Amino acid sequence: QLAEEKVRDALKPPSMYKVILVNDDYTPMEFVIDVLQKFFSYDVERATQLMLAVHYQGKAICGVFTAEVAETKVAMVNKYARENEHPLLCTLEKA
Amino acid sequence: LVKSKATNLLY
Repeated sequence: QLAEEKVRDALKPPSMYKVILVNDDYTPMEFVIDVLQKFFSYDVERATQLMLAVHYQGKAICGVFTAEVAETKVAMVNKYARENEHPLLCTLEKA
Repeated sequence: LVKSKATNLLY
């Protein structure tokens, strides 16, 4: 009914974003493990697998977040990478 | 990415 139409129209899915690490030929594998542990709360085993995905697949998804939180993860990870003088790029794509 | 130097077991 009218109430039911109002309900339908308020069920637009959240805008979510994958946060992604992109491979490069200069960033140490150990540093990527560090990144995944420090900023994404991965245990060492899971961090190591994702890091290997970055290296062998070209990129890996670190997790999926609201747009606001995703932009905050990207900013932090890149800052941490630059201050350690690595080119590691963390970016976003809409899920 | 860059793999770390392996640490030799045998001397």
